[PDB]
Amino acid sequence: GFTSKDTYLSHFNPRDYLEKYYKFGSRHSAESQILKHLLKNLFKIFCLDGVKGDLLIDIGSGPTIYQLLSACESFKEIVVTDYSDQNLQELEKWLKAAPAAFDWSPVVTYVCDLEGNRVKGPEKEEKLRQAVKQVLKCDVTQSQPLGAVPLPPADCVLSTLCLDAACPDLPTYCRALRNLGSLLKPGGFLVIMDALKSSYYMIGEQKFSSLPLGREAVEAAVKEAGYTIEWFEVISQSYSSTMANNEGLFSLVARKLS
Ligand SMILES: Nc1ncnc2c1ncn2[C@@H]1O[C@H](CSCC[C@H](N)C(=O)O)[C@@H](O)[C@H]1O
Ligand SMILES: NC1=NCCc2ccccc21
Repeated sequence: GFTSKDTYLSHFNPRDYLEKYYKFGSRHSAESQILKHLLKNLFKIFCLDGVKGDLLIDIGSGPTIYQLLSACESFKEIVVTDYSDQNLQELEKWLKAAPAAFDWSPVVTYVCDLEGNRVKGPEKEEKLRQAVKQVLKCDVTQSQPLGAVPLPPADCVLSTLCLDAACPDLPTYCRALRNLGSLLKPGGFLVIMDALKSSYYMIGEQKFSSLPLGREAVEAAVKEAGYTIEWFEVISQSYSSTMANNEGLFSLVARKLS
């Protein structure tokens, strides 16, 4: 009763996802209100709080880079990961500054604004491109998410809008949190942002299953998985009716218990 893993390889259109959720158009859409809030939290986590280190692993990056714009100010290296090779190719297109890459300029500008206008768009983009060295395949459902590929234990593991889409049930969800912890150094940071109580999301006519969790189930799973929560925020803002049936989104910062 849940989207098969292999559907992500074939039917998740990276460009269409970017057009539908991250175009950041002139009209005050629900998608843009969500994106602005996620950016505020990411700015607060990486620039205001002490979330820093040599390595940050982004889990289930999809074709997006918005979740890394503040992070590149605090981590020497950022490793981007996704189950879809098609998604990693779209990421790589932006990373190499190709002309057919997605235009992130209204999002890049917004981040520079948030950060105190210390830098401009081109300088911001360059710091991120220099931070990303590895573009890897990952599967959160596996005990070794990065498979046979080795990495030093991360200082931080970030995952935006991935676990609800990747986990068919609550046992898999708690298991995936434990699997992300195996990529984390003891006492390392876990940053998760996702939808609340969503049973699906859409990319045009293409439907994708989502695990509908309430904030209590998310908190319980993080505790069961061996983390300690530092903060937890719920926003009431949901996606447009045509996109998903969520009841807001959550953001949390936790630490791996040694
Ligand atoms: N088992 C799995 N392991 C890892 N990534 C998975 C996965 N199942 C789905 N995904 C990925 O999870 C993503 C959900 S969309 C979220 C994309 C991006 N992080 C953002 O914030 O918009 C897709 O890129 C999909 O390919
Ligand atoms: N992974 C997602 N990407 C787009 C928005 C969304 C809404 C609800 C559940 C999942 C998602």
